[PDB]
Amino acid sequence: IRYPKTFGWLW
Amino acid sequence: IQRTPKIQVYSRHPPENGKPNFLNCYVSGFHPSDIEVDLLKNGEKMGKVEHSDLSFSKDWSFYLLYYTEFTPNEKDEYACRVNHVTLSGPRTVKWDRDM
Amino acid sequence: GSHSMKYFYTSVSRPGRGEPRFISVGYVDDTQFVRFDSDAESPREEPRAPWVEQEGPEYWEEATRRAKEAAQTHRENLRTALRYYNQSEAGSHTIQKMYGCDLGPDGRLLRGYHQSAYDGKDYIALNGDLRSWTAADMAAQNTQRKWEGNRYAERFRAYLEGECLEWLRRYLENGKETLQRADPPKTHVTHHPVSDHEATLRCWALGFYPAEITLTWQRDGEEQTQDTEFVETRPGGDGTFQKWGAVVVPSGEEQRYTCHVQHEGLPEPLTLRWEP
Repeated sequence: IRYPKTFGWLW
Repeated sequence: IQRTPKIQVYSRHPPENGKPNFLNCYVSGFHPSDIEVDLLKNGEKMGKVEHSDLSFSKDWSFYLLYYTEFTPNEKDEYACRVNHVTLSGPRTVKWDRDM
Repeated sequence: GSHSMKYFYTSVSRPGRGEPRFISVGYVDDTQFVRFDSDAESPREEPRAPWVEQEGPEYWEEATRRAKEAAQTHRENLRTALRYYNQSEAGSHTIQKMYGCDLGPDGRLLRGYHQSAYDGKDYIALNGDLRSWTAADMAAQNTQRKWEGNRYAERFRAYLEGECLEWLRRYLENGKETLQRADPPKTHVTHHPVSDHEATLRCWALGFYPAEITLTWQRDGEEQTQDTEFVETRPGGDGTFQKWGAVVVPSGEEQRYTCHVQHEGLPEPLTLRWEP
């Protein structure tokens, strides 16, 4: 399903 | 950057006079996403025009599908009007039942 | 045989109008099945396919949660991007992101997708090895550094081999009727006289699925690229696709041209000729 954000992918 | 949209006005099924059908306007390869699309019948905006959800291609160019229900004939003209930042004025593409 | 599940995120900052516009869509192959619009009267994950409609409240709540999470993430990424490219908050900008997984015939991870662009140009993408990153410019190298620092590729990878594949499989099993379908295109040739010496032959392929298809024209058995027009594959608005190819032919040579259509829904490739 969608990607579950655990820590994040901040630029 | 900014890209000029492609306008494809066409029917879902082969046009038949008196037979119900679906008028479609497929606008693609444009950027940014901000864009206005209107389905016109005889120069006047149509009554019920909805559109698909915004999406993009592999080159990041967006594409949208504005559709409505219409019954093809030989007295009325149908067209697709599009306003975009890359367009100097609204572009209008008449529906040709040959395309 | 092989199937694919992809997600598309689009964030657009709008100065003076408040929070940025967040539009995301979910695809199984060429079939959209979910949507999330921040400008919806009730922002939440919604079904765009009959086969996903059977999912319980949990699916929609969790999906909405992840969607909004991504929304916030991109929301910070916009400002961070403003810092990177030394840009103003009075200008509109866009962050796009597509990511998916490819299920193979053996039921194993065939290919992975995770690429993001800023303002229409490549920003950063995940490599084939699903372990390293590729940045397009200097500003994206910062993001790459951070992601390398926090082992993000590992998490997204665990996602690719985990929930992604399993839920893709589940979807395929739920909507086999339309997802595992391979409808052949209804094709035909039409004639449209340009003048008294020229006429355009148009090859129509309608209501086919999936979208991938090949249309070519041949004069006496030789492919024609001159004076040929192929329109982009378009949606029928009902879950099918359309596409036609036209050739400008001098009157009297119509019977020397043939249309050629390659599609998955066809046992053998099609060879058409104008049938008045």
